Amino acid sequence: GSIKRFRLKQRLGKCRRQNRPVPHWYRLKNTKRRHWRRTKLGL
Amino acid sequence: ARNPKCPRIVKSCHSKTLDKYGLIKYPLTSEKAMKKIEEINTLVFMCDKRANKKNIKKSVKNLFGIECDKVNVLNTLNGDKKAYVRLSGEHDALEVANKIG
Amino acid sequence: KVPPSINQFNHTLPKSQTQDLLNFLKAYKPESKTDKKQRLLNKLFLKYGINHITKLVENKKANLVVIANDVSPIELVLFLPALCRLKEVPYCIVKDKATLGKLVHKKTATAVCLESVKKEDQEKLDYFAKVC
Amino acid sequence: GAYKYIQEIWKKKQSDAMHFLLRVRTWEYRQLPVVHRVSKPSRPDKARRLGYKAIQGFVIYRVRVRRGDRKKRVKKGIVHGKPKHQGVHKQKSTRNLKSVAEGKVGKSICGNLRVLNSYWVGQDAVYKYYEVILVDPNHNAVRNNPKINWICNPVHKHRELRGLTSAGKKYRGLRVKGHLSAKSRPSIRANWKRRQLIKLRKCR
Amino acid sequence: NVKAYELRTLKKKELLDKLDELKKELSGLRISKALGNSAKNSKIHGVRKNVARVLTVYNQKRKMELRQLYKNKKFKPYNLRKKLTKNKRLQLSPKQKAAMTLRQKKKVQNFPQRKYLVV
RNA sequence: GAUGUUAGGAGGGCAAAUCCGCCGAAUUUAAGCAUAUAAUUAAGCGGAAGAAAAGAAAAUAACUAUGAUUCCUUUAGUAACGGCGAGUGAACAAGGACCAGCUCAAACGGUUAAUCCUUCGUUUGGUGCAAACCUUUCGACGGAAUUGUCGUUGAAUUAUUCCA
RNA sequence: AUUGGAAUUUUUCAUGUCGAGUCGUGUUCUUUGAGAUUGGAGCACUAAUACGUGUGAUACAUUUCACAUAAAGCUAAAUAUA
RNA sequence: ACAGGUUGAUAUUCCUGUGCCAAUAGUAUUAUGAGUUAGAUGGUAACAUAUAUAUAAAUGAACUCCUUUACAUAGGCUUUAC
Repeated sequence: GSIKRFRLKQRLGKCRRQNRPVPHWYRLKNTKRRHWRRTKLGL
Repeated sequence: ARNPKCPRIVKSCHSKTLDKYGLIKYPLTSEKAMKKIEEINTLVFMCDKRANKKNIKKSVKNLFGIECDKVNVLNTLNGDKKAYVRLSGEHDALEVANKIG
Repeated sequence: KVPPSINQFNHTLPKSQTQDLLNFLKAYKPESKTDKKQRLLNKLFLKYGINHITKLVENKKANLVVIANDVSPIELVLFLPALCRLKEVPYCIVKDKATLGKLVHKKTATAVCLESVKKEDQEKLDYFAKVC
Repeated sequence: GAYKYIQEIWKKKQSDAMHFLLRVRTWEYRQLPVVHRVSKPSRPDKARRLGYKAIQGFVIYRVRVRRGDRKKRVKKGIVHGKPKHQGVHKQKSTRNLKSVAEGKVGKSICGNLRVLNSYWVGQDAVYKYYEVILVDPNHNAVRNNPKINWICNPVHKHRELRGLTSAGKKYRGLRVKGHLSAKSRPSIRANWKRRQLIKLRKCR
Repeated sequence: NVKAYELRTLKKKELLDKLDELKKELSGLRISKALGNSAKNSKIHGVRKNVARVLTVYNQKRKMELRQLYKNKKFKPYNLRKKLTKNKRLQLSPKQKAAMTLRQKKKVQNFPQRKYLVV
C-alpha cells in the first residue's frame, strides 16, 4: 500500500495519464473516464 | 570449452542501446528547479525511467562538460527519471544555466 | 548352472598356439583402397561375414573358420560349431574379437574364415586343422 | 543362412539354454533405466524383419513397461455411474502393452527421433521389456536413401500416437480384413460416421 | 530534407558524422521544445525522419557488407541465413524426393508412358 | 554406458472448423426400473494436414463368378441383434464417381562392400539491377557399417528390340 | 563415339523361398451384427512350415472342394471441411 | 546517521554542520610501529599491555573443537532515563 511495486506504480501512472480529458481541437476536424471514489482500477 | 565455427548472429546494424540523447531528456523548468539552480549549484534533469545513476552522471558530463558531486534520482508518475544533480563547486550552475536558457 | 551350448564358449585353443595360428592366418589379409586403384590402373583371402561364412559351410567351401566368444550376442554363432561338427569341417573357438577384426581390416569381427590356400602353406594349415 | 538359424533357435523358446539366457538378460533389464539406448538390437533377425536397416540414422531404444491391466480412475471408491458400469479392479482397455511402451518413448525421447516399430525381447510377470526401432528424419543418409525416405515427411511426427505402428495397426484392427473387419475397415471413427450420416438432396 | 541516394554516396565515417550531427541538432530542438519556446517545434519530425533515413542507409550498407563478407562458404550466421517457414525449412528436397533405387531407375527409363491415336 | 557451454544439428510451444489417436460420462428412453437406451456422443489428455487416415488380398464368391483403396446411388430399416419389451441393426452383389502401383525381409552376388556420410574443396551450365538461387563431375582427407550396406528377383544360354 | 542397362524369345537347369511369446486355444473384462464369442485388451497355455495354415457367419469330430497367402512397410486420385 | 535549518506541497533522503560503514587491484615510492645481526611484552594471580593525525600491526597452513546469532511464563526487589 504505502510501499509500492515498480510495475504497479507504472500502470497506475499510465491509467492516470489516460484518464485526463480529450484535446478540444480533435472535435474541430470523450467516451470513457474513471473517477477514483466510485470506480476502482479492479487490479 | 567453446570455439564455434560461426557465432549465433553477428548483426552489423547500429546499436539500439541507450545513448546520451535520450538518457537525459531535458532540464526541469519549475520554480523549484530554478531555486535549486540559484541557491545550491544543482541542475535538475528529466531522464529515462530505465536509466541508472552512473549512466546519467556520464551522460551529463558528456553533454555539458560538467562534473557531479552527487546525483539523486526519482521514478515519476509521468514515467521518467527526475535527476537532481549537485555540481562540483569549481564550476557554477549559473554559467550552464545561461548556456541552456 | 550353465547349459553345454552356452558353456562351450568359455573354452578355446591353447593361448600361444592360438597366437601362432592368428599370425599364420594374418598373411592372407584382404585388399585395401590402394590395391583396387592398382588393379584398375596397371595394364585365398581372409573371408568375413557370418552369413557368408554359413553359406561357405553349407557349400563345404570353407577349410578353417575362427569364431570369437567376445561378441555381445554369442547366439548368432552358437549354432556354428554344432553345424560345423555335423558338416565335419574344422572350426576353432578363440578368445579375442578385436584381433579377428584386425585380420579383416576392421575394428571388430564375429567370425573369420581361411577357405583354402596354396599347397606349400596348406601343410601348415593342415597341422592347424589337425589341432582344431 | 545365419538369420534363419537364429530365427528357428529363438522360435522354440522353452529350451533350457534359451530360458537361462532370457532369465539373465531379463535380470539385467530389471536393473537398467526406464528408457535407454542400445547400440544394436538384442535379436538381429527379428529387428531386420521388423524393418531395421543397419544404417547410421537407425537407432535402438530399450523400454520398460509394467505387466497387467489397472483400475479405472476414481474419487476414492468407484464413481456414481450406472449398475452396469463398474471400472473396479480393471478395464482392460484399448492400448496394448507394446503400444503403451511405444507411447512412453514416443513422448520422452522422440521428437527429434520418430518411432518405426518395436519387438518383444523378453518379459517376466511384473515387467515386459521391449526394444523400439527409431529413426532420425534429419540426417543426410536417410534423406538421401530412397528407401525409408517417406518417414522424413512431417506426417510421421508421432506415428505411435496416431497408431500407425504394427502395435497401432493391431488394436485399430488394420491387420484384420474382410467381414471380420466390417464395422471397422476405413477406421472405427470413419465407419461409424458414414453409418450415422443422414444425406439429403436439395430436391430430396 | 536529406535524400537516401545522397547518403548512399557517403563513406561510413562521413555517414556516421552526419548521424551524430543530426542527433545533436535533434537534442537542441528537443531542449527548445522542453523550454517555453514554440519557435522550431514542427521541425523535430523532419529531423527524426532524417535520422531514420541515415540509419536505414547505414544499416543497409552494413548488411550488404556482412553479406559480402559471408559470400559463399556454405554457412552464413543463423539469422543471416534463409528465414522461411519452419515447415519449408524442415521439408525434404525435391532433388532427394526425385532420386530412386536402381531397379526404379531402370523401370522409369525403360518404360515411360506415350501418347496415341486411333483409326 | 558415463562425461563435455567440444563441432554440427533437432524437438519443446501456439492455433483447431474439418482430420487422426487415446481416455471417456450423465441428463435422457422405457409413461416405474435394474438389462438395454443416451453413446463407443459430451468433457479430458495427445498427434497431424491442406485434406487426413485408408490402400495392393491370411478378399468376396459358389457364378458363365469377381479381384487395392476412397466416395456416392443402393442392399436396408432387411438378414440379424433385443427384459425378442422399449428399442437397435450391418455386409456382399449391381449402377456409377474415380482408379496406380509397389519394396523391405528372406532367397541370390566374395581372386576382395560392388556401400554410406561429414569436413575440405573444385568446374560444365542457367537466371536477376542486386541480393542470390539453380544446375554440375571430380578428387582428397576424416569417419560409419560386415552383429550386413549396396546390387540382384530363380540360373545360365540363344536370337530379337528398345533405353540410358 | 564408347560404355552400360532393360524387355521379350529359344534351349537347357533351380525348383529353392514366404515375418513366433506371434497366430491359435483357454480364460477373463470390454465391444459388435456375431448369434454355444465380431473386434479389442489383460492374463494362462502356446503352434505349423507351403501338397504348409488362414478363410468359407451354430458348438463338434471325420473327410471334401473353392479361395487366399497373417504375424514387416509405403503410396496420388475421386472424398470431407461451422 | 544524527542534530539544526528549509519548501506552496518532501524530508533520517534537500541544505548546513558533524560523523559512521563496507569494500579499497597491481607495481613502485614514502612516512608509522615491530622483529633481525624463524614469530612482542607485563602482572603470584584473576588478568593487563601498541593512544601511531589513526588502539593500526601482538607469525601461523591442512585438519579439528567450541561460542555468538538464539529465544518460555509468573512474582517481587533494584538501577537509570524521560
